[PDB]
Order: sequence, then C-alpha cells, then structure tokens
Amino acid sequence: QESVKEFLAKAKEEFLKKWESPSQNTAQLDHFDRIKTLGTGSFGRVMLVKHKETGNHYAMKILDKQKVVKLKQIEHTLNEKRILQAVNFPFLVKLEFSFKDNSNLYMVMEYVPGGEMFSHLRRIGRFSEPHARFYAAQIVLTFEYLHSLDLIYRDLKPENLLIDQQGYIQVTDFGFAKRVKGRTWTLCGTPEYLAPEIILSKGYNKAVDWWALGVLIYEMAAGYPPFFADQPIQIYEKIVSGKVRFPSHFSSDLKDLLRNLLQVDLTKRFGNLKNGVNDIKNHKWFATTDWIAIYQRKVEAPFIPKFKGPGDTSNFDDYEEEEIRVSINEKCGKEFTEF
Ligand SMILES: O=C(NC[C@H]1O[C@H](CCO)CC[C@@H]1O)Nc1ccccc1
Repeated sequence: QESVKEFLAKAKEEFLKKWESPSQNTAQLDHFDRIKTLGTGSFGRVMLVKHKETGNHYAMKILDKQKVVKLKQIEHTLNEKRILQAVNFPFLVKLEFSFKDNSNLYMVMEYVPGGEMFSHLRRIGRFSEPHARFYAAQIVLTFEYLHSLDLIYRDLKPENLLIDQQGYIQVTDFGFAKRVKGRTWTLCGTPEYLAPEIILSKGYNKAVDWWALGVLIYEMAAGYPPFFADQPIQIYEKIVSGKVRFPSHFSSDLKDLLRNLLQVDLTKRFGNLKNGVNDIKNHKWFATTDWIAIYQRKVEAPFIPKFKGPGDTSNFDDYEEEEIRVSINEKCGKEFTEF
C-alpha cells in the first residue's frame, strides 16, 4: 500500500540526514551516579546510572578502548554508535548521549526495567503461540524498517530483546549491525542463531536476519533452539544439514512458516524472495495479527513484567562490581577519532 511505501521513504530520508552528520560528545562521566552492573562481556559492560541534575535513569554501555582494539572490534563499535544515533523506531532502544575519554567509549541509552526476554522465557518454560506471535510481529516490523535503510542487524537472540513497561520489545546491542549494499563477509553472531552461509564463509546478505527470526520463533514456542548441541562444531553440522524436528504441540501453520524461514538455500528463504517481507506478513500463521495496531502499540500485551519503578533492577542479575577507571593518559586516540 502507498501509505507503507511513503512511511518507509520518509524513514530513509530521516536516517540518511543523521547518518551523514553524526552527533558527538553530548555528555561526560561525572554528570552521572553509578548504581549497578547489569551485564558484562569481554570488552565492555552495561551499568544502571542516574543523571545527577535531572534524576533520570539510564543504561550506560562502557567499552574499554584498548580491549576493543585487541579483540578487533574497532569498526564494529564505530558502526554501533553511528547507526544508533541515526535510527528511530518504536521497538528499538533509544540512544540519548554518547561521549569518550582517555580510556573508554560511552553510549547512554534509555533504561528498560522489565529485563531480558531470555529470563522470562526460561522462567515460564515456553510461550504460547499467541504470545510468541506478538513478539515475532514486532521483530518482523523492525527488520522491515532496518532492511529498508540497508542495515543488517546480525545479533538476534532472546538476551538482546528487552521487555518494557507496556510489555512490548525494545531491541538492544547494535555491536554487529552494519550498513551493507550487497554482501558482507565477517564471521559474527551467536552459534545457535547463525545462518548456513555464515558458517560456510560465504558472502551473505539480509537473508541471515530472516533465518535468525526462524530460530527465535522456534525457541519462543518450544523453550529450546532447533539446532541445540554441546559444542559449536556440533551445532554447525546440524545447521548446515538444516534437519529440524518440530514438537507435536506446534500448529501446522507454525511448522509451515518455520520450514520457509529455516530454508538452507538463501535464494528460497522467506524474506528474501520477490515479495520480500510480505511473504511473511501474509502467511497463515500471522492471520490474526493487526500489523498497524502493533506498530501503534494499541494491542494489549500478553504479559507485563513485575517491577517497582524506573530504578528497579530486580529483573537483572548480579555481577561483581568493578571500578570505572580513566587513565591519566589518552589511549588509542587515532583509532576512535570519529566516535
Ligand atoms: O544493552 C544491554 N545489554 C547488551 C550487552 O551489553 C554488554 C556488552 C558489552 O560489550 C554486556 C552483555 C549485554 O548482553 N542492556 C540494556 C540496555 C538498555 C536498557 C537496559 C539494559
């Protein structure tokens, strides 16, 4: 419909203006009080902070420049910040400030107190098909938006989907997101969610996001992923065979959609045919979905997370609390000039 075409043309106009003139240096560390570590990895952390003058809460992602260089993530971290400051969509976490200092890179995002979908899925066991469908529709619309901007996301998994105060999704972690006209080649992502053409070291495209959507829908509805095994190399063998067994409680319509998303031949995979995303939106499994109502956030959610207020951390787990050091000397200044 022309209304969808004009929505996506305006979305691309607004993205390109910010993409071509990125914002820089819009706060500093001592404008915030540190509260709690919410997550930690090999080159960065995410901490709950409070802004000292306004009182507002944020999630502050802190990346150690020297560790980013050693793990060969320079280009990826520059991608992440330039994309996040240019996008705008209901189901994407919002970047409010960014800055850098002698030691670290900082991205300050809105705080989402409901926690990760991963926690709720493991607590409940599995989601009913209507519950899984509500979350899946939000991911279909978000990928339609990102792909129209020539962006590939490349890190879909339940840990990266936060649940907000209305029970809707906010997608976080753009560490592997990239603007790609054509193909790209980097090996990245989590093993259970990787498409076959990534495992086989091929030039790949946006079709890898539609494969990962098939993995996510299967995991939401079954409680475990389709290609499960104990070591990555065993997971990879199952993925390139693409032999998928479905639980008997799955509906016939769910099995049919998953066979077309978990298609090993990328030239036959739903999302990557002539009709694009509309082969997914018009599939029988989505026949009860009101796409406009989801976008407008007018549908009542299946589940509202339990929390006490905008500073509550009870839906995140506990980590050792480490210093945020800032060296007296500048580190890696050249490499991060554009940040
Ligand atoms: O963004 C969020 N988590 C993303 C990842 O960040 C770290 C990676 C450092 O390189 C550690 C692992 C974590 O899964 N949380 C987050 C974001 C916004 C609001 C509330 C929570």
